Amino acid sequence: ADTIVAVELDTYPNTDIGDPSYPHIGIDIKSVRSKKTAKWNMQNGKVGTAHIIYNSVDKRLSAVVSYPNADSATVSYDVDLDNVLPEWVRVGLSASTGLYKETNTILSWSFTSKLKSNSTHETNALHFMFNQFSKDQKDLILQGDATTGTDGNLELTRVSSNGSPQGSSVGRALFYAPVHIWESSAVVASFEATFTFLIKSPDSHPADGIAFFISNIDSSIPSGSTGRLLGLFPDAN
Amino acid sequence: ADTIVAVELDTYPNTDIGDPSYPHIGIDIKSVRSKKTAKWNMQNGKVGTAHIIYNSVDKRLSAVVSYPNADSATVSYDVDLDNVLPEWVRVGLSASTGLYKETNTILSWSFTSKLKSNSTHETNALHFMFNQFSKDQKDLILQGDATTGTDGNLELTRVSSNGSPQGSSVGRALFYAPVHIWESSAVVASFEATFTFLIKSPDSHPADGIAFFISNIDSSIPSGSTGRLLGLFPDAN
Amino acid sequence: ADTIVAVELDTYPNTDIGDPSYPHIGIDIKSVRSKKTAKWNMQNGKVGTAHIIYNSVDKRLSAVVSYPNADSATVSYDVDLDNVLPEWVRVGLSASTGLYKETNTILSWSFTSKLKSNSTHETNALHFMFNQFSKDQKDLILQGDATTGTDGNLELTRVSSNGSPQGSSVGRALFYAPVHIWESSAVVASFEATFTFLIKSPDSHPADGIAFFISNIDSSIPSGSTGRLLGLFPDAN
Amino acid sequence: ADTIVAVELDTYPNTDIGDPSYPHIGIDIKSVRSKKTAKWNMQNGKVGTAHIIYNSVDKRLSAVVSYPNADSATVSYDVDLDNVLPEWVRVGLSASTGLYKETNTILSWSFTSKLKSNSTHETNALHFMFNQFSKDQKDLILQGDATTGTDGNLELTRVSSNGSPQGSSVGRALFYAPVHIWESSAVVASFEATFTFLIKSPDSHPADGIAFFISNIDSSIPSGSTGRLLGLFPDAN
Ligand SMILES: O=C(NCCOCCO[C@H]1O[C@H](CO)[C@@H](O)[C@H](O)[C@@H]1O)c1ccc2cc(C(=O)NCCOCCO[C@H]3O[C@H](CO)[C@@H](O)[C@H](O)[C@@H]3O)ccc2c1
Ligand SMILES: O=C(NCCOCCO[C@H]1O[C@H](CO)[C@@H](O)[C@H](O)[C@@H]1O)c1ccc2cc(C(=O)NCCOCCO[C@H]3O[C@H](CO)[C@@H](O)[C@H](O)[C@@H]3O)ccc2c1
Ligand SMILES: [Ca+2]
Ligand SMILES: [Ca+2]
Ligand SMILES: [Ca+2]
Ligand SMILES: [Ca+2]
Ligand SMILES: [Mn+2]
Ligand SMILES: [Mn+2]
Ligand SMILES: [Mn+2]
Ligand SMILES: [Mn+2]
Repeated sequence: ADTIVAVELDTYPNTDIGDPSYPHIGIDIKSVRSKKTAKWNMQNGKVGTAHIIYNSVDKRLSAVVSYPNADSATVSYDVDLDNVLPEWVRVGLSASTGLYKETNTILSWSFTSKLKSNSTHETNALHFMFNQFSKDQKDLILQGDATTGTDGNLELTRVSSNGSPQGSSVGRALFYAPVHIWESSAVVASFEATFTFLIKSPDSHPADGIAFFISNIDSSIPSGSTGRLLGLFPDAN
Repeated sequence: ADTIVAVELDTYPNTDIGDPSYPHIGIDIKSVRSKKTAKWNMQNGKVGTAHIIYNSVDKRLSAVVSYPNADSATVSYDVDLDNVLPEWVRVGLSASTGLYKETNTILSWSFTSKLKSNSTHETNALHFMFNQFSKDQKDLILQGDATTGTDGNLELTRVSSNGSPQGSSVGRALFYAPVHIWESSAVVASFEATFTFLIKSPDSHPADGIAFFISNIDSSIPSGSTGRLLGLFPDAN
Repeated sequence: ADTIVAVELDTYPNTDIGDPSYPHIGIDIKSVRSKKTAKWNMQNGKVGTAHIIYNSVDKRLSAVVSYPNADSATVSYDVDLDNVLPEWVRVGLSASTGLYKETNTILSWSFTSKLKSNSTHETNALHFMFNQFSKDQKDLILQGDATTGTDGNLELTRVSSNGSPQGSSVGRALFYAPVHIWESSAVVASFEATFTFLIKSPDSHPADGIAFFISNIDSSIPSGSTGRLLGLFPDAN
Repeated sequence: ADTIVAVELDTYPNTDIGDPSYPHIGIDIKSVRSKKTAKWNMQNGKVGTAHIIYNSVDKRLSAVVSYPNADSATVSYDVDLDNVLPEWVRVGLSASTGLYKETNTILSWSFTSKLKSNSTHETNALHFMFNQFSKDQKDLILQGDATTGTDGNLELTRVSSNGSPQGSSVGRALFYAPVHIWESSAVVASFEATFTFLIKSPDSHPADGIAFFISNIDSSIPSGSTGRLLGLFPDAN
């Protein structure tokens, strides 16, 4: 079972597995059962922005989801990630549908990672920025139902040629090169991630949501992770 | 009286205005009596590094000070800076000697500040980086005994023509352009500061220390703020 | 008499002082009579982008100006900027109007400058990024008829409350920190400027243009620099 | 047959395959026989810096190799890289030795790559920065005899425990993630590469040198490409 850390943009209350009774944003440390949640005020058919930050000094993982001309939703969590995560990781975006469904459109994705070591005090860094996605994007690893190059976007779950999101779909996109997310001889370690998304649904209810996640480098869609497990966890422990 | 927010490197305990028994780092909100400190084994003659960070999600001002191959010293304080600092500020570095003295050399200084708007979801940013200082650096404002150009460094307090530190000396360097440090309608504000330093003294007691600070744009050194007031404060309140 | 280097977006042919017969972009070294130009098919009412670049290796000033889904205009001139500009300078944007007029609206501006020094092989950098301009922009120096804050933009030339641009107007925005644009002992030096704009006009010929420029720190609008002079040159030599 | 673009730092003059009679830098478009060279006063045992730049507005590839307090050496070549390179590429460092030998040490490596597209005017970017290389650098592909970890440096070719260099050696380090180096529909595209090296010989003759290169993503060391072929080319046509 793969080590997962994720910030989930959960659009579907799964009350049987501990979801609060409203669309919410969550911090998931090795479980779909969030460690901290926050009411999120989703706008169907509106482009939204997500922003995740962590730094090894506060050892706190914050995320803020926001639409133009509306309030934030924030959710933070004290967590020492070098006790959770392997030293090297891949980071990625994940998304799923179930009985109910939604477009899981990714529009822009950026990410920054820094290690400021304790031996030499000289920093290592990684930075990537996707504002559009071509049809044959080679620094991305696509898993399951994800496809790029439709209107310059990254489409995480399926969309028909008639634009209608499909059900029982899971897709992920991972950045191709692994990231050095912590190291014992490091004074300060920090990362930032940002993406913009468009969730649109013809149903009265949209599901299930998008997640930003960090994981061991060889992670893949777990068996049966469609629907409420967001392509992230095999089960619901 | 200016509005100072500062992170002090205090190499001399003034136990009588409230410093602890050992040389320390601390966070100063509008008063030289640190709202929070931590002990800091200053290595005399030796190049150290200060990293300061703050972000509007956490509203936590944090700082790490470290030497190569030595445990670091860290200190953090939760403070809503937008109720303390004017909306625009200037950032700078400051130092002072009293009876006991030390060289207060700055070898490199860098700073990043960012504001993402909630109306437009677009970013304003400022970044500057000094890895060597020149004789007539026009983006710095030097106050008091601060000079630049000596071996390409920034000497905060005064040195002699025979490399000797001097007492009763005080000096400051401000980044010339003003800085937009919080905006009522921003979703996330964050800033980051880094400098390196060599403090050297022939004495057995070096004093007083070095501070990164943030102030109102028009700030000047207060009268007789040498010594234990670090060129920041008019008094010990 | 100021020293001006500029990249000009020239909406209005003034053939009697050397402009070509059509709208154009040009490099200007200490003269309004461009050393080099290209045909610019300016699009009334559309947002466009300009990208300017220079580096000490190749000592060549190049600009690209285009609109979405339109071909670009580029223009290039070999110039050793350190036999032209003072070692410290200020960067800015400028626009004028004359008998004919246009909106000279600035939606974004970013600038980046780097000095890798021969003595140490370590780098000084300045970077600033504007994506909205507040009503009180303290890191901008506003000159002439220039204003920030209306809809988050910088309006370089006078715009009435009804939104119509006026004739007989000149306006300049400069960044507040002077910029170390060259050093005799730097292995490599480079700078990069980008801005987005909106020239909308009611007149069947709009006038006069926008310009990015670099000048000595204290530069101010020359006398009678409206119209074809573009707020940069006192006369047309 | 791999496609190769390389800036080479050639320490051993092979006058039989077109090398000049003197240690030199050169620019290699698909051939070990440089398209353009420049005398380079190698400095045995000291740390040097190499800065490479290319942009699509000017289709000129440039490098500067210099030491602390010496004259730079620069070489440049007009070349439209998108007639020579596939759109996606991997970037890397290479070194080799023949009969005569040298330590081919890399102490730092940074690379920046930027793509602004014409359909949207919205930018994609990659940046990575190695100031120290660890025992298991997961974002690096090590080929031949390249190892990381010793002194925090990257050794492209075999060094014994003594520090003694080892003949008939070749090694390459490539960045893990593939890089979008051009795109037919981008307004402006550019990349930057920087690294610091130490070339220490016991012989009076060092050989053969270090190279920054860009190749097809699946590139591997050509057979028998030690010596003058630097790890890049199969034969010396
Ligand atoms: O005791 C103090 N101050 C005492 C106050 O109570 C204790 C607080 O001590 C300090 O201790 C800490 C700093 O060390 C701080 O935490 C405190 O705030 C405080 O400032 C005190 C304060 C300032 C001083 C400044 C100098 C100075 O200008 N530096 C150069 C070295 O000495 C001067 C030589 O120049 C001339 O000097 C004399 C002229 O008169 C002649 O004899 C000499 O031949 C010569 O021509 C020297 C001694 C000082 C002593
Ligand atoms: O049709 C066109 N558009 C171009 C398309 O090409 C058409 C080719 O054919 C033209 O010319 C042909 C032959 O001549 C005719 O047959 C055609 O019918 C047509 O007119 C066209 C475009 C530009 C023109 C510029 C002038 C011109 O003389 N320009 C400068 C004169 O001064 C104006 C006031 O000056 C004041 O205000 C200016 C503007 O605010 C400031 O800069 C000044 O500093 C000052 O404050 C005149 C006619 C133009 C006609
Ligand atoms: Ca759910
Ligand atoms: Ca003190
Ligand atoms: Ca004109
Ligand atoms: Ca050779
Ligand atoms: Mn949930
Ligand atoms: Mn103190
Ligand atoms: Mn012109
Ligand atoms: Mn050669």
